[PDB]
Amino acid sequence: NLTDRLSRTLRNISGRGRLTEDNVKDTLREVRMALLEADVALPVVREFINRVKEKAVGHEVNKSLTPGQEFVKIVRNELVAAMGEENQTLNLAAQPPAVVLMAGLQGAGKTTSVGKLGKFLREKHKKKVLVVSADVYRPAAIKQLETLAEQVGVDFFPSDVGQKPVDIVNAALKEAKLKFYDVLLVDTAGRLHVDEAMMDEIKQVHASINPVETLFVVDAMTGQDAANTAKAFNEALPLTGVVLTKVDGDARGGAALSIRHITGKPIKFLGVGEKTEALEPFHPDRIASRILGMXXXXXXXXXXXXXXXXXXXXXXXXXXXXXXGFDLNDFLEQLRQMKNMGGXXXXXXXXXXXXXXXXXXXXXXDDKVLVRMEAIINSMTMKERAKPEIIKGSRKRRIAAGCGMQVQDVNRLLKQFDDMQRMMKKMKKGGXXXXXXXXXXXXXXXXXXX
RNA sequence: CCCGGCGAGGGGAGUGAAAAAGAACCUGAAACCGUGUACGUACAAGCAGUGGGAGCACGCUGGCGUGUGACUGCGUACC
Ligand SMILES: Nc1nc2c(ncn2[C@@H]2O[C@H](COP(=O)(O)OP(=O)(O)NP(=O)(O)O)[C@@H](O)[C@H]2O)c(=O)[nH]1
Ligand SMILES: [Mg+2]
Ligand SMILES: [Mg+2]
Ligand SMILES: [Mg+2]
Ligand SMILES: [Mg+2]
Ligand SMILES: [Mg+2]
Ligand SMILES: [Mg+2]
Ligand SMILES: [Mg+2]
Ligand SMILES: [Mg+2]
Ligand SMILES: [Mg+2]
Ligand SMILES: [Mg+2]
Ligand SMILES: [Mg+2]
Ligand SMILES: [Mg+2]
Ligand SMILES: [Mg+2]
Ligand SMILES: [Mg+2]
Ligand SMILES: [Mg+2]
Ligand SMILES: [Mg+2]
Ligand SMILES: [Mg+2]
Ligand SMILES: [Mg+2]
Repeated sequence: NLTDRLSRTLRNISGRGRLTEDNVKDTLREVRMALLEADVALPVVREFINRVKEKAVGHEVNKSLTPGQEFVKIVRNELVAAMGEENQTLNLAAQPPAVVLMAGLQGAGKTTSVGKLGKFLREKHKKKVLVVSADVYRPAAIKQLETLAEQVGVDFFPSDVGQKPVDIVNAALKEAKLKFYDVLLVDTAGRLHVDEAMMDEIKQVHASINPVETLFVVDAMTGQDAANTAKAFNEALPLTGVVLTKVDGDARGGAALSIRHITGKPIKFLGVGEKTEALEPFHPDRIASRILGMXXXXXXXXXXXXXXXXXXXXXXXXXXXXXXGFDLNDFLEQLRQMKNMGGXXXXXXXXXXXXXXXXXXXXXXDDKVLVRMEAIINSMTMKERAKPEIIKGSRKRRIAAGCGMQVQDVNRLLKQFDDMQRMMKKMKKGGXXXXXXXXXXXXXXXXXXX
């Protein structure tokens, strides 16, 4: 949670006019102690913050002379170029065959990441995927891959602990070339970088498969040893890329920076939940912005994921509002669809303009509130949903009693639907550019918060 | 919380000693306007009361108060 420390830091800087180099210094020190609190590659903390120090001395901006915009912009863009220079769109280069391996320390997230890639590339590539587990060591690891593969709808190549990993992956590659697959995901056992028999074993594995891609998997909570791990794995194995996992934790995962300092290999993907859908393309703009608290890249990516899962359902709510007008039917459809894409952190990060006025500790529980709405509007007869104005006291007693909640809550939800009804009408009558530009941010006077 | 137009206003709830203290806010008079009950009034002439007076209603403990006042004597405001 750098944003607590980095917020006091870079926000402190963004206050003071024509800042002395001393609070510049102190702020750098707090970024250092902040990344030190994040257990990111402590020597690489020192290096990074020395770089930020040298960069932050002589900048001038006519737009706004504020040095805090300079520290925020510098820390951002510098973490950006050090983390691979805005590589989101690029990802991995696809050839008609592709063979990718997942390697790294015990428990970093390799098996999970393999299935995430499977799902993601299954969606984007429109092609066929085969996966295989080279892990004969961890109990039930193969079964884990089989389960994940069955869940993501990806062909699974069987293997058991009684075999040799080389023979297994050789068989897998053979079957794959025979059955005309393209993307191949090979999940390997977790291993210490200082374990020679294992590292040799998978040097042999790589030698047998001849992969186009070797991906090192990093827990974002990985410590100072990262630079030592990445190098080791890059010296024997050598890796062509990096995946950074568990970024949904408060760990800042700048260890990958060390990993990208030694290796020089791009970081392709951000693991952002425990679910298969949780593979994101990595992007330094997104991780650095995510740290800083306000983001333009993650705003366009969460509005484009919301718009992708909600396209046919907002066109279903727009067709029913074209025929019967806006009802609790079109609203309820909006509710279930809205509950399926639901998350709060990907929503507040999309809007920096509203988060500048309100506390960043603001959270509505979407899983709670949304499903509550679905439930309450599941307690209405179809006439009350298509004709909401007839909902009365006894009706709200009935609705409140049906879902096992309070009448006040139902009042609140019908209030919400009232506001969204109005908004639907205002959107209907006015031109899109006028209705979007005429929205007012009200202060009861320019004096703030009152 | 409820009725209503996401109104006006209201009704519960809650604060308070008190909300017939609710911002159209201490006390809250008269004129003026009403809802409710008793009595009288649709063959009756006039400064509208006063003297007499039947009945009816309500209080009391067969009488005493209270309201009303059918019917008749006298009766043309104040400055
Ligand atoms: N929250 C979260 N959990 C993740 C992410 N990626 C992996 N995990 C989780 O981390 C745990 C370890 O993952 P696993 O795939 O077994 O890692 P592995 O590197 O294959 N382990 P091994 O070295 O034993 O083979 C699993 O619980 C899994 O669900 C992530 O991006 N976010
Ligand atoms: Mg594994
Ligand atoms: Mg009101
Ligand atoms: Mg009280
Ligand atoms: Mg008054
Ligand atoms: Mg007083
Ligand atoms: Mg008063
Ligand atoms: Mg009064
Ligand atoms: Mg009065
Ligand atoms: Mg006659
Ligand atoms: Mg008569
Ligand atoms: Mg007359
Ligand atoms: Mg008398
Ligand atoms: Mg009596
Ligand atoms: Mg008497
Ligand atoms: Mg009497
Ligand atoms: Mg008389
Ligand atoms: Mg006289
Ligand atoms: Mg006369």
